Amino acid sequence: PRLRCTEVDGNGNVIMVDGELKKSELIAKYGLLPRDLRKIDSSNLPHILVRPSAILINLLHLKVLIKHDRVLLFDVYGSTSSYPQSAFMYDLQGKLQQKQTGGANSLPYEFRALEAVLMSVTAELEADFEAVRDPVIRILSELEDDIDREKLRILLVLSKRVSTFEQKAKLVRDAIEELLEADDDLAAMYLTEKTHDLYRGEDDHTEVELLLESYHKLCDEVVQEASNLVSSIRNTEEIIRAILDANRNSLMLLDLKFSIGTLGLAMGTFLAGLYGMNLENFIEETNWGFGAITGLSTLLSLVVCWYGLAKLRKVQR
Amino acid sequence: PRLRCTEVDGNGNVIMVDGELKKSELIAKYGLLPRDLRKIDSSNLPHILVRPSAILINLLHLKVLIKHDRVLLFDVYGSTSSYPQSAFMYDLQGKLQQKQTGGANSLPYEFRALEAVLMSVTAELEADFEAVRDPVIRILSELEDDIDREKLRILLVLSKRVSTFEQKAKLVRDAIEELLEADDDLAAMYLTEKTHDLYRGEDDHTEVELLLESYHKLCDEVVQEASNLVSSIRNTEEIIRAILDANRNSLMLLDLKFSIGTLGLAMGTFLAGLYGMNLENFIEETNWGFGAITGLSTLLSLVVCWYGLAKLRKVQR
Amino acid sequence: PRLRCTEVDGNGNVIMVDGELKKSELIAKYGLLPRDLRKIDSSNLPHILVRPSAILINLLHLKVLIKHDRVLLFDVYGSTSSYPQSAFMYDLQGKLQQKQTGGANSLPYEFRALEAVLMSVTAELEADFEAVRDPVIRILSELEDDIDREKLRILLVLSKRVSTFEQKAKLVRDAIEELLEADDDLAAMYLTEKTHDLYRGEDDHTEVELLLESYHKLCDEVVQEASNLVSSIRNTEEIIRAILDANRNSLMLLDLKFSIGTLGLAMGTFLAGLYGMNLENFIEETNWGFGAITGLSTLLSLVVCWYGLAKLRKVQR
Amino acid sequence: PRLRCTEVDGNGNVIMVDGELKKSELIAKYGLLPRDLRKIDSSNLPHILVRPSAILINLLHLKVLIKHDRVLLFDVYGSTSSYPQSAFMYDLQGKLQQKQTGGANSLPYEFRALEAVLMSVTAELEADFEAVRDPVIRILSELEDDIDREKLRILLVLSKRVSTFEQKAKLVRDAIEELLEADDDLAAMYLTEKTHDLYRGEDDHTEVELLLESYHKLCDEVVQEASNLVSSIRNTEEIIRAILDANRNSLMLLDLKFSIGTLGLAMGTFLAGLYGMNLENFIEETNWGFGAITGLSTLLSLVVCWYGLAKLRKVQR
Amino acid sequence: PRLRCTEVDGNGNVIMVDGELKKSELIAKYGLLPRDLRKIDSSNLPHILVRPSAILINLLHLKVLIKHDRVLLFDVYGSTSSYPQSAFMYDLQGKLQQKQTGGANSLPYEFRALEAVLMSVTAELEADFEAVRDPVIRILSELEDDIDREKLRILLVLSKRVSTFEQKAKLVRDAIEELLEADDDLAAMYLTEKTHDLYRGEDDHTEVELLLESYHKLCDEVVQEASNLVSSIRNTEEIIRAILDANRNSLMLLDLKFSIGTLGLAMGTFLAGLYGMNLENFIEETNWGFGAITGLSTLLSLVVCWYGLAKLRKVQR
Ligand SMILES: [Mg+2]
Ligand SMILES: [Mg+2]
Ligand SMILES: [Mg+2]
Ligand SMILES: [Mg+2]
Ligand SMILES: [Mg+2]
Ligand SMILES: [Mg+2]
Ligand SMILES: [Mg+2]
Ligand SMILES: [Mg+2]
Ligand SMILES: [Mg+2]
Ligand SMILES: [Mg+2]
Ligand SMILES: [Mg+2]
Ligand SMILES: [Mg+2]
Ligand SMILES: [Mg+2]
Ligand SMILES: [Mg+2]
Ligand SMILES: [Mg+2]
Ligand SMILES: [Mg+2]
Ligand SMILES: [Mg+2]
Ligand SMILES: [Mg+2]
Ligand SMILES: [Mg+2]
Ligand SMILES: [Mg+2]
Ligand SMILES: [Mg+2]
Ligand SMILES: [Mg+2]
Ligand SMILES: [Mg+2]
Ligand SMILES: [Mg+2]
Repeated sequence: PRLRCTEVDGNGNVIMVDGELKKSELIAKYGLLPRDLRKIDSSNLPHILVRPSAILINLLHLKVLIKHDRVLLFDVYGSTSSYPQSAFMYDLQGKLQQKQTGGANSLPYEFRALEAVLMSVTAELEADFEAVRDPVIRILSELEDDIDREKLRILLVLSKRVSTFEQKAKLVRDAIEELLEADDDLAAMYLTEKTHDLYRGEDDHTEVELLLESYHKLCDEVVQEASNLVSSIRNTEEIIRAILDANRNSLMLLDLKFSIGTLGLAMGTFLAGLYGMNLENFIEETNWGFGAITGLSTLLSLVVCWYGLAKLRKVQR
Repeated sequence: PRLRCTEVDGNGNVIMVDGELKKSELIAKYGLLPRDLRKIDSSNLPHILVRPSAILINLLHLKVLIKHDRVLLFDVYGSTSSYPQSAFMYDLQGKLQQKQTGGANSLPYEFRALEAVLMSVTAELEADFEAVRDPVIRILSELEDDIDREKLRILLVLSKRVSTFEQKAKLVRDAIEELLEADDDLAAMYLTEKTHDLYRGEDDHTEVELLLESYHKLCDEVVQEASNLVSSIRNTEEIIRAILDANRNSLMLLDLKFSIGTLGLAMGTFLAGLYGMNLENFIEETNWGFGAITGLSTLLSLVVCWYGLAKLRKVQR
Repeated sequence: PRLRCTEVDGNGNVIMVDGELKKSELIAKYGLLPRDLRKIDSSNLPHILVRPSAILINLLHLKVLIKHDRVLLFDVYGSTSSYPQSAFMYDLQGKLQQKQTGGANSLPYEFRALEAVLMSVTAELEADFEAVRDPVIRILSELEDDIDREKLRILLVLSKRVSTFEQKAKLVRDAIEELLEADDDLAAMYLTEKTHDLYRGEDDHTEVELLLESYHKLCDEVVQEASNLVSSIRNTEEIIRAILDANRNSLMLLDLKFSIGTLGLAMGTFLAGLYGMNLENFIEETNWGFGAITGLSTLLSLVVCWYGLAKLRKVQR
Repeated sequence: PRLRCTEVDGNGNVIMVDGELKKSELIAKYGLLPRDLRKIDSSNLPHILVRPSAILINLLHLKVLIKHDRVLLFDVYGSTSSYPQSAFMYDLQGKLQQKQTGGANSLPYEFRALEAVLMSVTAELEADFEAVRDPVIRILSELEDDIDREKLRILLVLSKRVSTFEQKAKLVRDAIEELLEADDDLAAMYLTEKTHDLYRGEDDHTEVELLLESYHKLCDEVVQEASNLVSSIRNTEEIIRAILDANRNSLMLLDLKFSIGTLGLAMGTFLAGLYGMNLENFIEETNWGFGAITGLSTLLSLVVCWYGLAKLRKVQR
Repeated sequence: PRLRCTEVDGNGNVIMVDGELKKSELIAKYGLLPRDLRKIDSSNLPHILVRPSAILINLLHLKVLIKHDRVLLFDVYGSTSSYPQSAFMYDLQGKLQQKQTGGANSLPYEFRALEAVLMSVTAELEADFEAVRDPVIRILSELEDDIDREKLRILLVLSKRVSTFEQKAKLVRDAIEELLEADDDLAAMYLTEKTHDLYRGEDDHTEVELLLESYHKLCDEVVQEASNLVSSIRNTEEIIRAILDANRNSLMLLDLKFSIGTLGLAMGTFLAGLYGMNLENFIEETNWGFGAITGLSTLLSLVVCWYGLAKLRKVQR
């Protein structure tokens, strides 16, 4: 029933750092509906909701409520502001307290807040992609030559992480594109003009459209890069899978030569041991039996080995 | 020709728990068509049908007919109300008998019933996902290190279940989105106003659209989670498939050393048994033949083993 | 140039069972075009064509021409009516000869014929799915435990059949959806009103739309069931493919123990046969050489076997 | 700068067979643009372009320019008319020189030319599919039982050809559908009426739409057939891939029995050769040592073989 | 804060080759927005942006700003103009300084610049495809017969390159199609007319649409060619993967014959060595024991080899 909240007024000055806010006041004086509170509490789906007097943004690490005179950043009650959140808060305060008075390119409060939010989200996405891209190239280069046991596990660890990052980037891009495809939602975001009884209409929304298209393309570029990386990983895996079976056949063929050699040696040993029996061979007292038998055994071994090698060469041809 | 029916009147009071209803009365006094009855009897396709005076909802475990003054929950004649059905009935009764009189955020009878129906469906989907997600992480962690025989069967059992749950969630999300994409269907659901000769029109349907979008996003989140889980399972399977062939080559290479050792031993044994024949060797009575022959056999075995090992190292290089 | 035709007049009475019809009369007095005849002769693509005074339906086993006062069922000249065709004809005759006069839910001749056609097509699709689904579960259950040679062939026979049935169901669903997406085609199917100089218009087509949506959903359900079955088959195949390689490694590892045993036996036999040569061993007349040599050979065999087993355990670790 | 051209005037009479035409006259007196000439020279992408006074068709083997009073068929300067081109020219001449005067179903010059072009393209596509379909069934039937070396190469040759034909058919179907999806392009093809200061408008294009839909469906049917064939090929490949590993395990298991037999024989031979040493065995002069030792060796061989077989049966269980 | 810039005035004369330009002047006097500068600095996503008074093009190697009287080509500050950039600049200068005065087919300054830009991009894409296509056919032809170790690595190197080129071509085609799908963007590109207080409107954009469609189709053709090449590579890989396992079984079966031969030789050697023991055989002094024992051993070896071969033939059947 409580949330940690940081509040900024219309002058860009922080009046609350890590205060506690009851979700009842959100319905009371912020134009929200009772059914939207459960989206604020716990939701990992990036989205942008346009209300008659407020804008709700849930993008990765940012949960923001933007009005024409106030900005709220909320999160779980028990927590502390992270470094990206502090950097975003500093940038938003600096951009809001500019108090500039330009000409044609002047932007209101809510658009200046949305621009900072989108820039922070895009910067975080780019940083995450740069942090995740580095090990993949190294492990692919290491797997180019040899295939070990632990490198496959490293590739397994990296592939799912890359796929999850690509899915998150696609979700953010689709969340932006969904808002980019509604004319009434684009027209209803002019909160400053609605406070002066001025309504824009569903056909004059150039500024917000131009603001959103740039970040849409920025997210699309990272999505394409992640898709290319995934395709490269898939190709490398599909090639090494066949490389394994290609290099196994070398050992499979090498074993047969040793098998043929053992067969020839056994064939020679059979005839060598035939004459070792305690029987009558009729040539025991001769002076030529030993050399003749040795030569016959050697010739038989050689011819059987040659026949085996010839048959192997014919088969493998 | 009979169905089990639970009835709630316009005051939120239950007047029938598990009564029997003939399908003829549905056509008689509920604004249904004769061809829709077969959808009520047996259908596993989630859908929402908008009639001039009634709304038909078939979502998983809920078969509901909603009017401006009555609510019916129907199912097969021979059955009993389940725990989710009883919880949904209790929640619907509690929300209907509130008798609240709000301001701008007041909702009619049919919208209050539809909100409870959608909340029950989303809660059941979330519970099913939480129940199905747990074993997958454990079996993936167990398969990270070693690959057994039964763990693959467990993964087979879990994968099809996860895919079926993802398909069911996608079907529910698409059923909601189909209703979200029709302006006339959205405009025709204002049943309370049509009883006072007041018609809304195809351009003023803000309340029902805002009601439906939240549950659409709630279903989309679970769909994305299931898709991520399926992708992780696929990556793990594709990696272990190559891990098997990677670890087989170690034994394939280890066998060749034993083969070379056996070949060397056979080569030595051939010469050892050559001198065991009952023939004339001319060095039987000498005092140096035994050691010389033993040394020659040992040297031949050693050199053939060394040549085999060198050839194996050259091949595997 | 001839077709087998069955004709039903406006009163639901059959006047021709298996007559012969020349395709020229179709252009002469049925409002067809010369280029459509080739679709009637031989075409396996389900479609529905709307003409200014006729409707042409080609759905699986039905080739029907529907007018406001006549119904034709045509097929190849040399053939006989099948059992599904006879059942469809009986149902159509029974529904047409009802001569009922209802109130708000009264339907004209062409709509009553189209409803029967769609019901017959959906019933045949459901029967085909029920006939094709049964063997798949049994063969998957049989393949859950053991993988034989003929069961894989049975799975091969069943998979292509299931895929073809799913493709046919998707084609029928898309053929229905194509007609459901044209306002002018929906408006031009009111053939009865066009005979009284009454034209409906592209914005009042509630009856035919409601009639078609039910059968569209009926086909979609069978499509989803077939898709689920295909996914289950794919998962089972992808799991058994890895099960094979998982169970091969057991025999691959078991062979090495026998190899080590043979190596140890050969090592022992070498020393056993070294002392069998007809040379001077200097310990032939002693009373301790035999036992000493036997013990040395046994110890050498045991230690080499132990070293081989230890190396195998270290490698497989 | 030159093309081979065949010209037909408005009366259906050929005045040029294989003449030479400079591409400058196409811009001069045919309503083409300078940037379109490069599409006429060399392009393998089927397309239909609608000009204010001409129609350009590039479909497979046909490069045609159609006007309200003239038809041109062009190709590379150095070439000769093929048999399909000659058949198309004969059919077009025969259809143009009919000089028929019908009633409601009368078609102008350009529509009569387009109908012949589309019929020729569809006939050629059907002939190509019929020529490519035949060997696939035979090779699949041959691979159903046994898997050889050359049959896999034949399947490799056929699969890419089938995929390329399917891609070409899909490209033709998409080229037709692109023209079918533009109202202004459909309205601008009434070249005959534009010569009498009569303009049709983007809402009256029934004739050309009905003409194009038939050939669109004709191409879609062949696309579906090719897709079914590709799916069957994929299923057959995925099944034989597992059949190979299924039948390898039989030989893998059969080798172990021979290994156990060799181990038992070696175990027996070790004890047989232990008593062959030239040492003192103390039972040389007895009349029972020979049979006892033979029986002991045989029993040891039998028991070790039995233990090996039992262990193998336990492992394979 | 600086970029390398080449400038061309309205007469087609170059006044700056490799000058330095500060990005502030782009906002000052070129109609750009402060948020677009980061797209000019570093972006690999091809896009076309339409401004009220300028057009920004980022296509591969071209970063161009087009106005009604000036053309800028910009890139990183530290760099030099490449050969494609110089060729594009020469072609653009030649086309701009034509000073032609045509009739109906006259084009303004910005359209003449855009045509040259698109022609250069298409020519570079075609050249890249022609350079990348050649090695693939050769390596596929080499892999058709035999499968080596390095050829698989070459295929791995080529496959990812082909996929990346296909992705780049698809990105360029989609970038063109995105501009082709906006009526307001097409209408706002008439910069010359807007300088004379003449506005076109969202319904008269024939010239630019016809200009863009040709290059859209040109890119689509290369996309289709790349897709066909990728499909061929995938089919070849999937076939050689099974070819490997098909040819392994030949050696697997050949090893068993040698195993059976060794088993038979061992069986014969066992009986040959049984009679070599120093025991009483009772047939030592006979004149028939030697031949009888030799024949018995040979017959036993032959019968066991025959039984093994018969069992192998029965198993492999
Ligand atoms: Mg993952
Ligand atoms: Mg807009
Ligand atoms: Mg825009
Ligand atoms: Mg890629
Ligand atoms: Mg021996
Ligand atoms: Mg499943
Ligand atoms: Mg709306
Ligand atoms: Mg909305
Ligand atoms: Mg994912
Ligand atoms: Mg051996
Ligand atoms: Mg199939
Ligand atoms: Mg409608
Ligand atoms: Mg509807
Ligand atoms: Mg499924
Ligand atoms: Mg191919
Ligand atoms: Mg139309
Ligand atoms: Mg139509
Ligand atoms: Mg299929
Ligand atoms: Mg001896
Ligand atoms: Mg002796
Ligand atoms: Mg790649
Ligand atoms: Mg247009
Ligand atoms: Mg156009
Ligand atoms: Mg292809």
